[PDB]
Amino acid sequence: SDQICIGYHANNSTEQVDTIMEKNVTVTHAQDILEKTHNGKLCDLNGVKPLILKDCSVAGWLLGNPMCDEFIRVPEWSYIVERANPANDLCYPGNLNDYEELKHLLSRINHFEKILIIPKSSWPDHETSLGVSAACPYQGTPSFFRNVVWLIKKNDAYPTIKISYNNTNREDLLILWGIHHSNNAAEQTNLYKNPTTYVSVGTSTLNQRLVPKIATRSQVNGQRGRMDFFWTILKPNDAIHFESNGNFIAPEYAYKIVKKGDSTIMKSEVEYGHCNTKCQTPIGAINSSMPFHNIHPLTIGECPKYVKSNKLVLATGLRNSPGAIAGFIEGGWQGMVDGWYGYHHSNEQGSGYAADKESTQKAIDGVTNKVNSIIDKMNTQFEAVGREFNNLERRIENLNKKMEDGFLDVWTYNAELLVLMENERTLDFHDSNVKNLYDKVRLQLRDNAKELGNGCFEFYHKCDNECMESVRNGTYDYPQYSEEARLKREEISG
Amino acid sequence: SDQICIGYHANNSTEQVDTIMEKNVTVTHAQDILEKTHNGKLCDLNGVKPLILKDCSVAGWLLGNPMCDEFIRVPEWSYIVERANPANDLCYPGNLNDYEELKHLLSRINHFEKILIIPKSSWPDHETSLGVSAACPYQGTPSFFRNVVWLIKKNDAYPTIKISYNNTNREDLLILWGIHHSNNAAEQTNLYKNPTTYVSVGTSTLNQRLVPKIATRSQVNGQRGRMDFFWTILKPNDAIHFESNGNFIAPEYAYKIVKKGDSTIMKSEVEYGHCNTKCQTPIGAINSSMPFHNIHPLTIGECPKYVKSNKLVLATGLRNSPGAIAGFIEGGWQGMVDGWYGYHHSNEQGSGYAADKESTQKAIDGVTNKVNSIIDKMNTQFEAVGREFNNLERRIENLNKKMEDGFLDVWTYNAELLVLMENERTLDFHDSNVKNLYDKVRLQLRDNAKELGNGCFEFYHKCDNECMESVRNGTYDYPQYSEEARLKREEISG
Amino acid sequence: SDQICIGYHANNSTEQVDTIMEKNVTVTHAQDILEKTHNGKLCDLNGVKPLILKDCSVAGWLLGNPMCDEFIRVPEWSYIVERANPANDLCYPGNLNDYEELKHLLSRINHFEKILIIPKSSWPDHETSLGVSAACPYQGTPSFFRNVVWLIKKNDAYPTIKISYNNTNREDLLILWGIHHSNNAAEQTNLYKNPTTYVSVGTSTLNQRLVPKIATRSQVNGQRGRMDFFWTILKPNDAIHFESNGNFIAPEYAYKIVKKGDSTIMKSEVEYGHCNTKCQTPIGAINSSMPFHNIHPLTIGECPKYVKSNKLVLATGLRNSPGAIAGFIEGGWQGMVDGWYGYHHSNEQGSGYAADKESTQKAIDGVTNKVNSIIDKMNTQFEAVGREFNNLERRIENLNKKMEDGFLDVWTYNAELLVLMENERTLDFHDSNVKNLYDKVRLQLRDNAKELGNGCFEFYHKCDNECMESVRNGTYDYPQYSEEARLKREEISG
Ligand SMILES: *[C@@H]1O[C@H](CO)[C@@H](O[C@@H]2O[C@H](CO)[C@@H](O[C@@H]3O[C@H](CO)[C@@H](O)[C@H](O)[C@@H]3O)[C@H](O)[C@H]2NC(C)=O)[C@H](O)[C@H]1NC(C)=O
Ligand SMILES: *[C@@H]1O[C@H](CO)[C@@H](O[C@@H]2O[C@H](CO)[C@@H](O)[C@H](O)[C@H]2NC(C)=O)[C@H](O)[C@H]1NC(C)=O
Ligand SMILES: *[C@@H]1O[C@H](CO)[C@@H](O[C@@H]2O[C@H](CO)[C@@H](O)[C@H](O)[C@H]2NC(C)=O)[C@H](O)[C@H]1NC(C)=O
Ligand SMILES: *[C@@H]1O[C@H](CO)[C@@H](O)[C@H](O)[C@H]1NC(C)=O
Ligand SMILES: *[C@@H]1O[C@H](CO)[C@@H](O)[C@H](O)[C@H]1NC(C)=O
Ligand SMILES: *[C@@H]1O[C@H](CO)[C@@H](O)[C@H](O)[C@H]1NC(C)=O
Repeated sequence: SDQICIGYHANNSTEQVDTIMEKNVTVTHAQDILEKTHNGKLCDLNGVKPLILKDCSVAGWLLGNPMCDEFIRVPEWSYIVERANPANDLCYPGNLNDYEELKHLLSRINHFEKILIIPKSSWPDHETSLGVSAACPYQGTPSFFRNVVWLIKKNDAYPTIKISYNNTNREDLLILWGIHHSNNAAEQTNLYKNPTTYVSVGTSTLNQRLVPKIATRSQVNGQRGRMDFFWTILKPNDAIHFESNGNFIAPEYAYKIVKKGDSTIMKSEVEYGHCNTKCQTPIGAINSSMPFHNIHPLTIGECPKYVKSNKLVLATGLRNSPGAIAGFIEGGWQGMVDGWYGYHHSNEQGSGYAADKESTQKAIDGVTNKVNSIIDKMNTQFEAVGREFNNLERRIENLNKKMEDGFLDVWTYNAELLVLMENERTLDFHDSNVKNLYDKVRLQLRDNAKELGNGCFEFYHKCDNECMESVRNGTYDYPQYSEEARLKREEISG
Repeated sequence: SDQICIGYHANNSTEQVDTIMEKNVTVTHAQDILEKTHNGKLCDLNGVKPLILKDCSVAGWLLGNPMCDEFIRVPEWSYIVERANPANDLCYPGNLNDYEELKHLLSRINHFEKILIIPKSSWPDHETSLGVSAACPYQGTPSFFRNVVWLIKKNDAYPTIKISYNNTNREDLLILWGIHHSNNAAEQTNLYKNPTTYVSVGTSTLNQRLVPKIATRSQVNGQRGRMDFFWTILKPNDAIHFESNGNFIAPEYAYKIVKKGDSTIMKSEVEYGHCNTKCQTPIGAINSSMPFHNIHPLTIGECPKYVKSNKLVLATGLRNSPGAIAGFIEGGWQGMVDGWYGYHHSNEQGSGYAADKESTQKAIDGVTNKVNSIIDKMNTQFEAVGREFNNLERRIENLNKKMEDGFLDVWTYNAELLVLMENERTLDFHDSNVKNLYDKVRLQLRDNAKELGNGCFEFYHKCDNECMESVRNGTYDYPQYSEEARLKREEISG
Repeated sequence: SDQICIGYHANNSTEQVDTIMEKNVTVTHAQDILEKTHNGKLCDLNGVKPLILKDCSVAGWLLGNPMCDEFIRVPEWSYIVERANPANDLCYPGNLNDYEELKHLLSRINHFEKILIIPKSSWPDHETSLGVSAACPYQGTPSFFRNVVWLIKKNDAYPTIKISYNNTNREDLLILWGIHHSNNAAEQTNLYKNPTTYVSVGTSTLNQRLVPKIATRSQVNGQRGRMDFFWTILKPNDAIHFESNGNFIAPEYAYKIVKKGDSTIMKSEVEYGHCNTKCQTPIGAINSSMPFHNIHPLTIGECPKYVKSNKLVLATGLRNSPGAIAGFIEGGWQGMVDGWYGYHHSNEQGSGYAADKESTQKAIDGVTNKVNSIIDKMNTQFEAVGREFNNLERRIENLNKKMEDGFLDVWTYNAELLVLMENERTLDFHDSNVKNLYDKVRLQLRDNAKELGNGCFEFYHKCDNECMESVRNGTYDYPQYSEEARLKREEISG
């Protein structure tokens, strides 16, 4: 007697997934949605190269530390790369005011151009070539920051400087200047003539007065003196006014600056790779559409959500053993190779496996749609994650840390449990589809066949391969065989 | 050829929903939980009107910029509305110290009353009516901030001012004063007699000393001088002590202030609408119990969660085609109008429809309960979202931006995937209810009935319409009919 | 006549759960995953005791308010406990600079040792014991901070102090000093001889100059004078240099400091309980593996996620009523006691209950695994939640408040909806298991038994207890009884 059986795909896969109720469940196909790979390279960000200060800090680069070795200034960059402890930074010891805000402002710059705004010819009554220190050596000779001029008395006199510069360019000007804290009255009168001095700086918004602190300090880079640097953004058609009778570190060069987007400073030792990316980490770039990653927290760009997890494996295929699906249908079919759910016939032209095209295709569509929903519903926007707070801003640094940790906890929990729940529902989806197929066949045949209890029906008539693929194609004629079935059904012993 | 069939509700609805596995699925009823509408108006917040500063800033309003409204009498407000760039703000150029913290303090005030604390009679040895400037015109002629007094020398002398004020009121006092940075020694001697001057201010907590910075600056509103203003909160029974020999901008009016909660500053040009609301946005107010909205991020009040989404549509009804639904039941019944699941019979009396009332009521209750759970479990508390950090606080503002973006991403992902998953579970719930109905009669009928294979049953006797409503009301009597059925059953072959 | 029935566990439990579709559903067993209990004590944190300042503030403890203990007996601590308003705090009025950052630095200290760095023998030409005030009582008599020295003129002279201290220890040194703001020229010359004075402090990084503000102030603790204190971290092998000609409040003691982690300051009056914990709240400690709690927001340690909820009750057992459960199987069996799903048989030998162990064990395993997944997938890391921003940092405090509120909203919503959805699915899981068991038996028996419509089958042959235990084990011998069954079936009809 001919029979027809309902079954499902099996294969050689050893891939495992977890569900909310079961762990280490072998399946026929799975997919990780957690991005774990990076190119180990520093790349352009959306087509724009980073500004890689390799042996210089932002401060030394800006002021023109003569000990920083190379300076092919670039007119635009997407982020700044410093390494962890730059060797060259403020050769003469001191400070750059509002340094962290300045670095954040310079993180991403649309246009950057160094220009000469006050040449040394502007100081006819002051010495312009002796403002030089062994703390800032160039090629064995004492020197100084190149973009600023350390003015010194001339003929034992330091006349009061009163000068102004109008920003006649059409871009903002980043301007830097400084004041020198000398060590004692003798050094004060040696460098400048006047013992009590000041530096006044004024713009439309700036109203600054600095007085040197002549006091004992510890030696740093061989110097007990200090130099405090300050900066401003001079808008077009505004003028900056300087006045000073000593200790003035005057601007010489400044920077035309056009700023649009923001970014941060990345600390990294990885090397530039002539690549492009939308998501950069300090150990490499990420090219991924996945919603989650575990590579590094300090990312710049449009990145997946950072989670603490080793794998996020969604089940795509069926339960695999290399109620349905290991219930009343005892097991899977390695023999069925071209589908997920299908049939196995046996008449007397032969045996074979044949996949049910329609339910297999709709289950594949549904599982693919589920994966694509878990991926595509993730909103990813540009974010720049750095560490931009100083030693006296640790409360804000802790606020940021609590924010980062909270978002990591939220995303980790949500992703893990989403994977578990949707894996369990995918396996149940397979179970219900298989049972629905068995019932579709049961309702095509009714009492022209006997249920055998293992997923198979036994025909009360002969069912040729046209009758068989008519059972698969949805095309079984019950009233036709109604009596070939009738007579063999009542002819049953025993 | 008598028949009875199991079926479900259908209608003309074209509403679509998405599930995690299927897109654009038409259903009989749906409900959006995403709020997308606003009244386009600025409203009271929980019964308290906002302080709408027309074309004036908080600074100009507080100090009494003469182009600012002096006849402003709002003793209470819930939030402040500024325009993007107010025209009237510090007519005489300069600064108001801790301006952003002061605006945050003033965001929501329970009581606000301007009072005279130091009358102009208090300065007998100084000129009180010469402190007037073209930078602060009233009706085109020179004037000054109205709540503060620019004291000028008298008879070429400026005696040292030593004055105090004890807060004998019962509320905190917001007190403002200032110092004038003159331009040169000549102007210094012209306005005040003394070349070297100061302003000292003392309370229980304040210990302030201000010295004028006499230097060259750029012209702003026609003035190269500056005025730096400062403020304090004088607690009841505490006294403020002022001392100065020049450049003093003395208090005249101050503000009794009672604060019982915070809010923020809203930037908006939308107009007041004499309305009330629990959630205000810069483009309109929101009246909604929904858990999510997509109108605007900078909201004040008890608002739904802001997400980046165009619709969040939950399925309430069933799959609509204008292992059950679209499985063996070819389609739904437009004819059944008063329920979700039910029956359709056809015998010699006629055909008709009857809904299974009790499973229909339980499905409606469950779907309504699911919608109400997705809505009611949302915790919504008061939050005030603004932009309160200045140009040199970009790191903190980026921290706030990262927080807002992270919460938007979290809520968007969670809402989208919750809607998808619960829609899939709702549709499967309908499928299971219909299959359970197909089975409930099958087990009431057993071998008193024949399965017909497309959702319909065949009776093994003819069953009057009282027997039918016994099949539906749960009380069909099997030993009643069993041998009328068995004798005719043993007769249909055929 | 012989029968076998499918049924499920019941008991007398009245515990209720909610699902996303049903409220107040009685079940056989439930489990709350919300931690709600605390031990009402302040405990060690991961083995490290807290530093409990009793009625002293960090300022009074550090400077040595004579009413404060030395708190030298704890060399390490995990967090600091202050009362809401410490009584002993800066007895002489004034300020401690960067006080909040200093408290954050001192929140958790790995090693802490008070050492003498400048003994009073270092001041041979200054008075060291007259710096005493009624604002700083010891036993009702005027005194002063003990770890700092109020230097006063000697023989109507105050020679210029120039002193240095080299950090010859191998840990960082916390060093504090101050300046005294006198009230008038007469008091200035009375305490120090020189009318115009200064204090200069220098290290490798510090470059500070302080000038006294001689001005009129309000009385605080009976004094109109003030004292402004400052602090620095002197790194090993660096030296601090002090210079001053008056008003100098000089250091005597300092603190060796070893820091390895941070924390926060907890405000609490609860007492130390000689306990240990991983999560501390201001009202008691928490010992819990649960993922959520509702006890208190200001926690320190590895805590559950704080949510706004009274219960998060997951269903573990079955639906209990003292589409299977209440579908065709009318109700549960109080009589069946060692299983969840099972059978009830009746033949010649007797009637009894027998659990289907295999489905019972895997359902128990799955439910336990679901609970353990909801618990274990929670990532919990160390966090310290305090209130560390001052009266002029309300914008940052509001940013932190918005972050905390946002995370509470997220966690509350997610936990509530997770419990609702997983309760739904657990109940549906039980129903599906019962239906699968009924189908296992139905497909073993086929036409050797009649379905009875209530969960029971009636045998068309005699089924002894071995035949019964073959039906339970899934291995019923259909061809063995099939022909007796067909003959008795053809006999009974009829
Ligand atoms: C910095 O330099 C610019 C000049 O490059 C200064 O702005 C200039 O101001 C003059 C008048 O103040 C403008 O001239 C023209 O004057 C007639 C008056 O009859 C007026 O009708 C024209 O529309 C125009 O205003 C000149 O265009 C303008 N230049 C620019 C580039 O705006 C500026 O004031 C200087 N800043 C300081 C602080 O000195
Ligand atoms: C401000 O004024 C009030 C009184 O107008 C002062 O408070 C009084 O202080 C004396 C003690 O010296 C008490 O006997 C009175 O009962 C107080 N009066 C009130 C109304 O409280 C207060 O000290 C003054 N403050 C300052 C800084 O001078
Ligand atoms: C400050 O203290 C340090 C610690 O001893 C001194 O550094 C040592 O100096 C001696 C001699 O110069 C060396 O042999 C040691 O190797 C140094 N130790 C370290 C860790 O550097 C330092 O010289 C002291 N400075 C002063 C001015 O006394
Ligand atoms: C799951 O499999 C891995 C090996 O691939 C094993 O290390 C782990 O312990 C397994 N987990 C359980 C719960 O059996
Ligand atoms: C769903 O419908 C919208 C129009 O209502 C259409 O734009 C969109 O492409 C449709 N999506 C699919 C997958 O058919
Ligand atoms: C659930 O039970 C509690 C008391 O046990 C009751 O207060 C509450 O109203 C009940 N909920 C419903 C929906 O009946």
